Amino acid sequence: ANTAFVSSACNTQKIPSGSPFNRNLRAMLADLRQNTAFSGYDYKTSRAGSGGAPTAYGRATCKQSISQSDCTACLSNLVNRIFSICNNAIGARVQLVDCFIQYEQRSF
Repeated sequence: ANTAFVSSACNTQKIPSGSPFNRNLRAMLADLRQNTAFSGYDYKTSRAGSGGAPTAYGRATCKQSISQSDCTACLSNLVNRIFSICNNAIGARVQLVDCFIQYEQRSF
């Protein structure tokens, strides 16, 4: 998939070192990545926090014109960069040419 970078908006506030929100966030993001191409190329999900971490609320979309396998390839690629693109923010939007991930500690 075209993985080239297009746009981002980041949260000015970052996830604390060792914070438990890292785990539910990434269980969350794992669902997006696994399930998006098979749930309409645009799909939302959420994971509750443990140990005082807020719920993680997520969204992922994919360019309707790419294959399902190609779509999970773009999302995996994006999950790999989104943490760099926004410096461990507690919230982020990142758009790649063929796919998009949003995540927040609040439903959106």
